[PDB]
Amino acid sequence: GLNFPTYDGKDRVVSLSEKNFKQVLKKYDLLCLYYHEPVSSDKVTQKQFQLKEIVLELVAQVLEHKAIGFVMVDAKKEAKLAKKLGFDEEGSLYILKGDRTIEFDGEFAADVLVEFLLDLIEDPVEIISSKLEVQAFERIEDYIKLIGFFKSEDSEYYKAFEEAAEHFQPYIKFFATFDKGVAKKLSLKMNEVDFYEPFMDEPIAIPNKPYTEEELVEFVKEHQRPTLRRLRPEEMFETWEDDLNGIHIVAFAEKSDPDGYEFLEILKQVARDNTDNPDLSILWIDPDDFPLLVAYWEKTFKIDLFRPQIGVVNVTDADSVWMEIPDDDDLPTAEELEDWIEDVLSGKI
Amino acid sequence: GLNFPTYDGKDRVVSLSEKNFKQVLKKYDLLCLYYHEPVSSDKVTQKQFQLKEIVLELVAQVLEHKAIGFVMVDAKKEAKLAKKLGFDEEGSLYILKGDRTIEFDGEFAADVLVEFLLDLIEDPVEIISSKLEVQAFERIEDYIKLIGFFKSEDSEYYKAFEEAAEHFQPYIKFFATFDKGVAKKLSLKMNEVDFYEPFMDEPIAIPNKPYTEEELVEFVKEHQRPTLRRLRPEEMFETWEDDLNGIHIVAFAEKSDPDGYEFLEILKQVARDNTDNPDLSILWIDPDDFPLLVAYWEKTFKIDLFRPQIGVVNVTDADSVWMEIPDDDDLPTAEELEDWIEDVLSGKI
Repeated sequence: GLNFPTYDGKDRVVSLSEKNFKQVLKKYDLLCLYYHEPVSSDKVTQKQFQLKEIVLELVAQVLEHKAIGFVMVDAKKEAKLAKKLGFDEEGSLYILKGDRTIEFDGEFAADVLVEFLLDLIEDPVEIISSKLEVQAFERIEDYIKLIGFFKSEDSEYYKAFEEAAEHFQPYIKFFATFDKGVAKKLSLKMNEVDFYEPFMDEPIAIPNKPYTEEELVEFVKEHQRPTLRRLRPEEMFETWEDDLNGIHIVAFAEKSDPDGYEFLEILKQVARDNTDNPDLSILWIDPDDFPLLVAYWEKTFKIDLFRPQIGVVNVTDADSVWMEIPDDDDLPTAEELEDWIEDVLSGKI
Repeated sequence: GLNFPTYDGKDRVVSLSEKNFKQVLKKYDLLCLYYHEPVSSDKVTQKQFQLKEIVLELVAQVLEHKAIGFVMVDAKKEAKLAKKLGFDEEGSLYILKGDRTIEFDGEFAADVLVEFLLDLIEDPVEIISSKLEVQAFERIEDYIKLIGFFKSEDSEYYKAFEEAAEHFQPYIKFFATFDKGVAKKLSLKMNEVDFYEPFMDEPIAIPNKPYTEEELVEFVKEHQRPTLRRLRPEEMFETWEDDLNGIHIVAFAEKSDPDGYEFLEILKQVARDNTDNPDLSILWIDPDDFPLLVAYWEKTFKIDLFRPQIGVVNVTDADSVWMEIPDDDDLPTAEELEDWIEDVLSGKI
């Protein structure tokens, strides 16, 4: 007798090969495929291997929904002999069809991975319309956004918006927009495209005429940064790989808290009151969950966990410094905020 | 070579017995102990057993923090021979010291369980003080709250608040409060105790003089309900066991959405505009995570997942009905809301 929500009976999804993979690829819309070797390793390896097989076939067998061809690229074989098929190394959860195909070197767990399954099989992006969707336009205070007024469901600019969103599954936001109501409320003069800031919700319009792939992918990949960065599931290490510095400049303040709302909105008060402030963008860990990595940061970001924290980590070997003189659990913020941001305070340590 | 955050080297926390358990109990502050049998079962059982050992010793070994004596009550033995020691059956994650000892028949996963570890080792409850903690008083729009103005850190009423909060680890909220600032803002005439609604944030003062254990445990356990109920990790099945009906009256509307904010605040508009409305309290599933059980509700609550849903489940065998005629993905809410709440609309189906 198993448990809940443990797998349904037997591990049935597929570790496979070429012909199957091609028939089923051209049949399917989502293909979650990890490439792996013929694994037979040491003691400490087959444990994470077994947990990998288990989160895999648990999410799979517990799903059996219309979306995924699932599990493994068996080894080296025909991919290698074509070139490597233009792939990565001995491991990656490459997901097919998405854009054409995309990677997965994100983090491994249930809630996150099924979240990925659904919100990625979106097919395509965010259709907004009603007055309550006018509210949806002035709703998201969390992410960086990209709205656009368009002409049809089967439209040229609509298509560009779709395949550019699937090129940017990364994350951020993609509002497909219609009608004179939100047209008059938003006010961008024509059926165009408009970017938007996380908090300090600004319509940063994309400002020419018609716009295409590398142009709006230009606005997105060029200006994905702004002021504070909300860190999430895989988004911490993935914004590490998305161009860092070496100094992990973090604001560590969990939500459901005074320190969360106050830290968040005093740095974001520096954003929304000092619109510019280009001291390079500060990041935001705010531990509600992800406590394993919050334990990793409890020992490696010295000894800190449930406090109003803020500081930097010099990646490896040396140090991981934070807030010190001042501190106070009920922090001095305000102009002290203006300082200790505006260069850890202008003057160094 | 293991992975991240996979366990540190070897599974070292303890499946033990009496003398050890007593020395270490009287030494420790948190004891996370599951009682189990000498397990040697069939094929489908030892899988969830292995995943149980693995989430267990993963959170443990990856923690090694100052809090827990950890893992297993080996079998029947001295507990049984004393009586059963006044325990449950062959299984429960009984956690010692907490109140004196408390259960755990909640859900099993990392983020949730470490969240439990920290927020339960709180030791004691929520000390609020500053003007930013005046903001903390008018901050939580999510939970049901219990503030109280007190006299000292080592105070009588303070103690009652502590051990009553640990009696109610259940959940809700517990604000220990001081000083004339939030005293004048809150205005309850003396150093007393005050309850508070989730949304429609109301100071429902606890209205006599001094108050004790079974009196404020009376206000809490008697009036923990109000209007809409935010469902969470274990809180769905645990508010099933916390007195249900049979009809699982749910509002199914995920956040990051028009349907989330609109459903949430139109039923909560019925709360905040119709202060009373005692049609018995409606619940609130809003799937950001917990997608396994959202899959369980995708097949068992008929066929629904990422929509503006709302309806009931007649527990077992028969049916699980929801919103039908009207529906619309951009819902008719307003007076239609007033109906389809105020008895699935007054008139039955």
